[PDB]
Amino acid sequence: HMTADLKSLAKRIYEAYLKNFNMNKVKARVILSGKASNNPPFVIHDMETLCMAEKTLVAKQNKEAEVRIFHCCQCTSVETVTELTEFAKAIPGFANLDLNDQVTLLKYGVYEAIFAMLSSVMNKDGMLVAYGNGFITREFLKSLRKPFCDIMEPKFDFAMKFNALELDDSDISLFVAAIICCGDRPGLLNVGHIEKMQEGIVHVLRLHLQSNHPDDIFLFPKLLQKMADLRQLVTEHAQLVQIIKKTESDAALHPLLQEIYRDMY
Amino acid sequence: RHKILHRLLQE
Ligand SMILES: CC(C)(Oc1ccc(CCNC(=O)c2ccc(Cl)cc2)cc1)C(=O)O
Repeated sequence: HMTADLKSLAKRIYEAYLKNFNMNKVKARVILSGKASNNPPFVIHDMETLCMAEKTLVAKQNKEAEVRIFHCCQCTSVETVTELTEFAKAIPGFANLDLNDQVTLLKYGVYEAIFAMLSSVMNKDGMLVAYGNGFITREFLKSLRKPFCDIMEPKFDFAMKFNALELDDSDISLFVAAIICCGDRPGLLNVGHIEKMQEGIVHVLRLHLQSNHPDDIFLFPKLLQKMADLRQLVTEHAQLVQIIKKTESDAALHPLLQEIYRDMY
Repeated sequence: RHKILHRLLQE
């Protein structure tokens, strides 16, 4: 099937994934299904239930509801970028890179990786929030005003098709590593070497998908398509973030998030 | 230009 140094590359990536993302698909699916517990997550389905939830998040304000949700999103984004950064540094070859190429890979990778992993925490009707303690409804997110209602629905559309692939966490960690180790991000210095590094990951991903989903024989090309869709998804999402920076005088981006969007698409 | 991201990659 596949050799040792490829098997070693796979488990390094899976273990780094298990270590760096508190929420993962196995844990999310159990909450969502959901056996293992009869105490479901608090459901945030309208303005009133939202305020109930916020009465808990006291220390962590008087802004419009849309903007407060926009703030909860930023907090979740910041720490996922943070975890993603730890995860990247653990991919063999990544830390060896120019450091600059590392910033560039992360800059263009993180949001494709975020929306890939976000699927895990979404079903057709809503998504887990607050580390699995909440569940905010899709319809409620659509019910917000523009352009805030226009942020999640595309992510849901992607997630429903992506979740149809039935990936588990071992697939997803390889997929996320391939997203980040992407040889054609703009401004990369050592395109030749990064490309070598990604073809190793992509190779481990292909053989792993053969072994883990034998009947779904075009799963890998499907995943390749998903990577192109993620790029489009992120470009459009970047466009919406720009429209908000210069149209909503009350939704400042976290500094780290300004770093990533600055000079992107 | 990416000072926080640099920071994160060092620690
Ligand atoms: C925050 C922003 C503007 O857009 C994004 C929106 C959502 C997500 C996914 C992570 N967000 C969550 O898990 C999340 C947490 C709480 C609430 Cl009320 C909604 C969503 C990531 C990014 C971004 O680009 O960072």
